[PDB]
Amino acid sequence: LLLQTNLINYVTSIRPNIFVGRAEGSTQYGKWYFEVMVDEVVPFLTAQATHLRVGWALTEGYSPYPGGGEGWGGNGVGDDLYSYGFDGLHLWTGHVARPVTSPGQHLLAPEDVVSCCLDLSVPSISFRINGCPVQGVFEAFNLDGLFFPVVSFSAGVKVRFLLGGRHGEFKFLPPPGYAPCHEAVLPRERLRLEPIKEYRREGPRGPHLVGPSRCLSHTDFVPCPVDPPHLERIREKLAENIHELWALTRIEQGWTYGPVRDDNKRLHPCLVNFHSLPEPERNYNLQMSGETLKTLLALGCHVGMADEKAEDNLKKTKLPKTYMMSNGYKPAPLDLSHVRLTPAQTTLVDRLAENGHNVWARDRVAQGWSYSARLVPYRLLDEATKRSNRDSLCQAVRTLLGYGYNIEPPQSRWDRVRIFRAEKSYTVQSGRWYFEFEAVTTGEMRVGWARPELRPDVELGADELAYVFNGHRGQRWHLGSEPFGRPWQSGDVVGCMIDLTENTIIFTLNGEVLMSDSGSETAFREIEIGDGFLPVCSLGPGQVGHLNLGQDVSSLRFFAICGLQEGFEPFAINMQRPVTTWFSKSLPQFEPVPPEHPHYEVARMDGTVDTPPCLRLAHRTWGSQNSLVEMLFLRLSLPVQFHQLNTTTYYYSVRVFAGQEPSCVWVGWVTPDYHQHDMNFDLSKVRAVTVTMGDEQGNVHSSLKCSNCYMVWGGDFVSPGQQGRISHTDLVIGCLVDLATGLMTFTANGKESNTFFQVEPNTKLFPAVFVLPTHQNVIQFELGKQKMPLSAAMFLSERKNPAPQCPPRLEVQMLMPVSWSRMPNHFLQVETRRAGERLGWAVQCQDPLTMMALHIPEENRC
Amino acid sequence: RYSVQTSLIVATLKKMLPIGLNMCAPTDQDLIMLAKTRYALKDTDEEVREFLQNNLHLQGKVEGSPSLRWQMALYRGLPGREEDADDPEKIVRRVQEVSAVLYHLEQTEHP
Amino acid sequence: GVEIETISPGDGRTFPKKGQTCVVHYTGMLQNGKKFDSSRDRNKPFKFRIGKQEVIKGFEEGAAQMSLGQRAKLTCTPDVAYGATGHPGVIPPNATLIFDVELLNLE
Repeated sequence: LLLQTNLINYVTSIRPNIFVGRAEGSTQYGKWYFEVMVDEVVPFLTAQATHLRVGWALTEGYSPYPGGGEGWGGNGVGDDLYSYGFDGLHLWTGHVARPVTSPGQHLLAPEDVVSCCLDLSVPSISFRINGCPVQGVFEAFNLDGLFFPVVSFSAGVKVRFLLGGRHGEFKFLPPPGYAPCHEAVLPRERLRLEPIKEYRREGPRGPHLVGPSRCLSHTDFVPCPVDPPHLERIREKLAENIHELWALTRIEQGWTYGPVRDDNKRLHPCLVNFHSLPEPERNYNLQMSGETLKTLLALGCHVGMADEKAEDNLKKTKLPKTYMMSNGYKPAPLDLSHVRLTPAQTTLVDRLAENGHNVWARDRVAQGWSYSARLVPYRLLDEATKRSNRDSLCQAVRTLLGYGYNIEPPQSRWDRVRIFRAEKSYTVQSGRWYFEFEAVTTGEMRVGWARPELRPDVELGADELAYVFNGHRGQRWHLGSEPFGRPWQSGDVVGCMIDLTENTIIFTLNGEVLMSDSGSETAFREIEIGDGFLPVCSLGPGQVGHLNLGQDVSSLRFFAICGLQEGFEPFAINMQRPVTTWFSKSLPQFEPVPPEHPHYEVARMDGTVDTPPCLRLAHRTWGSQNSLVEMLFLRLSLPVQFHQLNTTTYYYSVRVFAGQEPSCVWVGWVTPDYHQHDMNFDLSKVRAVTVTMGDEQGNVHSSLKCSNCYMVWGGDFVSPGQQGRISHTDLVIGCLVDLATGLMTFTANGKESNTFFQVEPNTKLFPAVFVLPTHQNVIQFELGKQKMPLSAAMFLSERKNPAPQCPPRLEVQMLMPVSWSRMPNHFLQVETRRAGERLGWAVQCQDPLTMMALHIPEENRC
Repeated sequence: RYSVQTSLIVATLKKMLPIGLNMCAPTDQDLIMLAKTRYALKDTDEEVREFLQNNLHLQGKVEGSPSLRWQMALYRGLPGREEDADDPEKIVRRVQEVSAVLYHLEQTEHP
Repeated sequence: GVEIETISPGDGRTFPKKGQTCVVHYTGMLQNGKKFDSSRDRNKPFKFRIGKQEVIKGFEEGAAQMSLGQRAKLTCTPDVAYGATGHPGVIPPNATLIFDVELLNLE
């Protein structure tokens, strides 16, 4: 009922470079074996034990954050429905420990081997221990995304992440057919351990701000194949030309015609003349010529008959006597050097090479699976094959162009900006202050002063409360986009001035004030004070920045213009503590609907003598703002009465004028779920949350005229995406009974068990539909036997007074995709200081860290 | 059109003003302000020369302000700014000239 | 009807005798709720004797069949631990009690 506090320890999660995912076709082997071994463990310290769970993760919106988590403490692995972990005793899937009955119920003892078996094709996940198969299997879990071998080690523990390498051997024998993280896994970058979603990475000078990294998304490993006698003659001539070209290059390299096949003698038997050309050779030569012609004509622009005069031009080069083969041919090509042009030709070459590799993977990976190195398109393999294919296609198009031719080629953002600002107590009303910022790369950066009351989910510049200056092309951003000055370079720092005496803002890059088009000290036209000013920094995806607020003389780098030359002072001259900064969190959390909102309006419309008062929605008929659907729920929670014959009650069964079969029951023991409202706006009605029932059960009512809606409970925590969120489950836990029979199952952890909205209607929706999901049935008094409504078992006081009352506390809360959060001023002081050695990337932490925080009883948040 | 911004001398003066901090102490800043207000209060160069050594208490302690320690630290501990003991003949005329030129610039800012 | 989940690491083959004194290092944990007590927070082990009551009878019978250094999850049934009345202001009535006792006495 009231607010309570407790200490807790931060949780951390490391992530390797191995990427595993599933797609609709050839993506990976699907059988990977990994092992994790622990050297040193620390017993119960401070308040709780050493939290450490191991398992797999996902990249579809899963992003742990230290400090603020789900439920109690930090969001460890397995707390949510997007990741899976195991501490060695009980499975953690949805912040609920799952008891198991397995031989060897022991904690993570020192010098122990821990492994888990993951199957990508068969939906089953099974763990393992040193000397026993771990009981417990998975079934029908999430597949889309990328699987990572994540760990959930806390402060004060040492673990070794031993996959493979110089000393990467497995103590226990791997199952057959499972890849032990080898066979050319990511042959472009070294294997390193990095935290997930870094934003406070340390540096030689100071902390470095890191934006949202751009990953490989999901289901992208599969390839993407694409689909006249004169033309045939030209194709045949080009095929013969490239044939003699590779023949002459192969002869010059030291390969001649062999008797049948001289592999040890370095002889290639394909070097034969066209007169005695083999029939299969001519067959695949014409096939590849036709394929190249089809790919060339697949574009919207044809080759075109411009002059066709150089087709008859024939030339020859030197023919040394050693270049002749046993066939008797004389491969003398023509010489051309006047075909250089724009690199659009090179782009076409690269695109053609990519298409050829895609179709080769389509017709090659589909069989064998033996000695092909698994295989990915021209985005992750080595650059040698890419360069070879590029030079082959560029010489091919050069040969084509040398014959008188002229060819010319024709969802949730997630990774968005991250607003960085200070606390609302460090406002400035009068006085000059000095601000600095260091850049590393050039991207989507916005640095400048702004109002303290910065609106979230608002682009920096398209508002009256931001005065940042965009880092892409050297243009300002304040209620529009106007050019300001020179663009950025790689490295250096960025200067930002402020003045309160006459309201002038000065921007400098490197010892020089940024000049404007007018040619004077251009400002933002005497910004009115209003409330105050506050330094606000921005960061785009895949960008690294260094915010140097300035705590010492050695911190400042240039300070050429003002700062110290004039009556300016650094922002942190005498702040003995590091300045607290508030970042922008990407986790979609909830907030009450603001009043006087021009788009949405909710009014407590009163009812009648027979209809209790309800809540309606008001929207503009014109589509002034149509972004996506609305995410709505109630205010308080609805617990399930544990134990008292029947441990679990409230049978989940919706009923809309008939008997439906939701088949989504037994969600758990307590399950403090809410009542979600998932719909859109079509006829300015959306939904009407109404409570009206007068019999021995309780149900909610919603009235709509013509729209689509989903009356399915959203659970304790909601983390949706977009596109309507139709048929998006998380997992089903299959409990093992140590046999092959099956006693009980665990069909729970359903955050959103929503089916299609067309189950009730057939063709159209002419009348109103009143969905009445009956989920409230505790007991009924036999003294009156009706003839209990809602707000009776949901509250804590009106338990034995069943009456249709609408308390002034149930307000719908619209889902804010962005929420403000404060990151701690002290992170882990080690953070893998060894950075991974050759013994298996050993990581250890020594300094503990304690943090105490609230816990709202209604919303499981810290 | 032509205005003050069209003139080059004022722009060059404004550009070169934040350059001479190597001999601009906070005590020197107070002396410059005193010289400027003396010039404003009906005084000439003769009065400035006569009163060039009249004021002595302007060199206040570094602990008198929460930000005065920073100015003293930057004025003392820098290789490019070393001033421990200098004669008054060279640390007063430059300060009063800077005060006079900034007073003239302020007066001519809004003619 | 009390379930005990012994954790095998922690060794120890010295069962507690009757009449002697042993220390505990437990932390309180309410069912489907929060933490209310913790001996680690006070940084002081709790000393009590065996066979002279002065504690919960359910807690005593749950901790009777235990060895040195072997923690477990002693779930105390509410009908005999605190009854229908309960502690007025700390423990709600008819609620189970869950503790993880740790033994570190040198005897």
